[PDB]
Amino acid sequence: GSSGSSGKFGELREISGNQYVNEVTNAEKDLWVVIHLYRSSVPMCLVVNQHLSVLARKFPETKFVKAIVNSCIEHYHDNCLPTIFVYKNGQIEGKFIGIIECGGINLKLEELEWKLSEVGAIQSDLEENSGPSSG
Repeated sequence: GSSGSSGKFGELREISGNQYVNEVTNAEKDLWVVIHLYRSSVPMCLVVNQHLSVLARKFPETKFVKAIVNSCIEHYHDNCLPTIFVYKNGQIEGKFIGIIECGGINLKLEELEWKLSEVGAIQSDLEENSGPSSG
């Protein structure tokens, strides 16, 4: 059966690197943490954040957070951002690397609202599949 997951959050917050883990990694059990790395240099991200702003109040269950790649990763050299990662129980529910992979400079508020859904972070309306991973 079901009980009723009460909302606790309702806004977009920012976390530090060392926190990314203790936060996302060490996140709750039945919680969906969706992080989105943005950079004042990359335009795509800027737009991705806009959706995350309204998507935060729409889905309080899913923990949304943003962090800068300023001395956070090594490998990351170029042609990587935007980058989005979905963590549920300390794993990678869904990752998105590349402007295109993240929808594109022409990404709509609905398009992205689905990506996170198809993964299991949220429940969008956009046409979805029976269940490749979620089930």
